[PDB]
Amino acid sequence: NVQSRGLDVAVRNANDGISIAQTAEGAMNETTNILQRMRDLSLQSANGSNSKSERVAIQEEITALNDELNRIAETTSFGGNKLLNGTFSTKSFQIGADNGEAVMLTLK
Amino acid sequence: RVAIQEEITALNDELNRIAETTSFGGNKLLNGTFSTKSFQIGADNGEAVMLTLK
Amino acid sequence: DDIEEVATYINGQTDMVKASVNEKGQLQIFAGNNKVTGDVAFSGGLAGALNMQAGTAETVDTIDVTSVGGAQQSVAVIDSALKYVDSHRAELGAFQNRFNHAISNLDN
Amino acid sequence: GTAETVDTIDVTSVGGAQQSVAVIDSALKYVDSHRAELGAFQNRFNHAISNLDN
Repeated sequence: NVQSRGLDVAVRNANDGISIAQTAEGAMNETTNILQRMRDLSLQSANGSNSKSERVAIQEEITALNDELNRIAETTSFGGNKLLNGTFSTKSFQIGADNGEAVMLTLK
Repeated sequence: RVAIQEEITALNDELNRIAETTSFGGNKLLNGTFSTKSFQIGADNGEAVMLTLK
Repeated sequence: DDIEEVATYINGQTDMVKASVNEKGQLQIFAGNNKVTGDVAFSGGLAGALNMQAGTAETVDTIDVTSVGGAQQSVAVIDSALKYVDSHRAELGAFQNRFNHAISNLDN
Repeated sequence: GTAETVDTIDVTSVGGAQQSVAVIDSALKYVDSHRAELGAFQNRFNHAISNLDN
């Protein structure tokens, strides 16, 4: 009965660890979209046809998007627990009916 | 040349009308009084992005 | 970083205080009474350039959302109250559970 | 030098008109540059909306 109850708690524990990995990945989904857009802007700016005025105009959206990445990193959270800014570090998720059975999730 | 200048002053006043009258539900935007406004986009306070209209 | 980015950075780097910015571009910091006792002391170069003045006790009753600054500070204040209510709901939940165990024991 | 703007444009003379081509060009760069700021702000807010929905 102690193992059965600990297995119920372990299933909840694994599900919560799935939730944090899911939310963090969803945030990284927009980090990929923002980065790819910055790559298209960088390629367009490198073209020799552009003059200084247009390169500055492209730089405006580069800086707006770059600030967008930092906002995603600093604001993404799971109930106030910031994930993507590096303060999450390594947290161990207990998946098991007995103590000592946990898996280390690292968010960077 | 004078006749053109009357077209220039007709359009020049049109620009000042666009600046003074353009508004979003009565809140003027392009006349310079908008200045900088912070838009709160986030589940917790302090997460805002400043939009500056000139 | 612009001032609104300093505010979001401080939010992600700690949970003891909540930073914001009001209509005048002044950085507000709110230390809830559920987390911090006494007075908060500010130092460093950034605080030297952002003289933080003295602290004023704010509660839910004194919330005034008629300003950008007042609204931001009221989000933090309402969060302190929400933690306060949840905490007491957990003390009453533990009390009820312990009294259900007591009833079962007395029946035996 | 004399401070000139679109408001001060006076095309009644050849000299005034030539000055007005340069003045209008600078104004057109001012309008375009602000429109690029507002375009970047809109796109950034669309990326933010996608992130918050996720």
